[PDB]
Amino acid sequence: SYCEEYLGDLNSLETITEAITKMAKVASKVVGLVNPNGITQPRRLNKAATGEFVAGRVEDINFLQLTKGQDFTIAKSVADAIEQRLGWAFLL
Amino acid sequence: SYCEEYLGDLNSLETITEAITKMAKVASKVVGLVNPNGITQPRRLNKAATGEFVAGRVEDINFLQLTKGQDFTIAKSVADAIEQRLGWAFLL
Amino acid sequence: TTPWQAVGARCLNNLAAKLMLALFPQSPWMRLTVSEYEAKTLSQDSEAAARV
Repeated sequence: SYCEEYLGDLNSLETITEAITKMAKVASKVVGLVNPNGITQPRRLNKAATGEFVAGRVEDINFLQLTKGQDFTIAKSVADAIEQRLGWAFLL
Repeated sequence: SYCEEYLGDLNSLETITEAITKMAKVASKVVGLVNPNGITQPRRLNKAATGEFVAGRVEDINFLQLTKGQDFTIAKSVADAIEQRLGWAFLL
Repeated sequence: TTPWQAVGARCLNNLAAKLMLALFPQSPWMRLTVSEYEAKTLSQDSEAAARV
């Protein structure tokens, strides 16, 4: 067949794309983090109303986040290069 | 049928748009935080009129906010790519 | 099950379309020719090859 000669490229593209996709469903989950050596209590922030004054500080609350550095651009650019290479052989 | 080849893409997109919308519905609630080791009192701010002098400091009042960092652009960028990939196949 | 990428389908469909567009056109793709110099050694007029 004619597709025999281009199997490794398709396999590599699939391998990279799976990880790129699955690293986006982990960054869509919300989890707060309250400092235990402080003075604010999570029971007051949950029973309030749409506009109210409660007691606490803003330094004791922060949110978990994914801090992967320059490990997104590299994979993305390699994937685009592979796709552009495959595009020239099938007359796209 | 012909729509059965692309079920995975739709199921992937519908799991990210929901989270993006829920975040926006959560980030529109007002909660004010008053530091309890200070000198200002919410009872004077609440019963005042427009254009009136009261007593306090502006260093004891702050608001609660969602502080997720680069966890919004990644999801937006991936969801943007899936849409174009699904639109290349139905002749839009 | 749906593969993680959608680059193969486009390429395969495009190539399958173009190959058939080139191979089988609407106009005929045959000629059914007759040898030359054999009309010449047999004909007696200047309007024989055209009629054949």
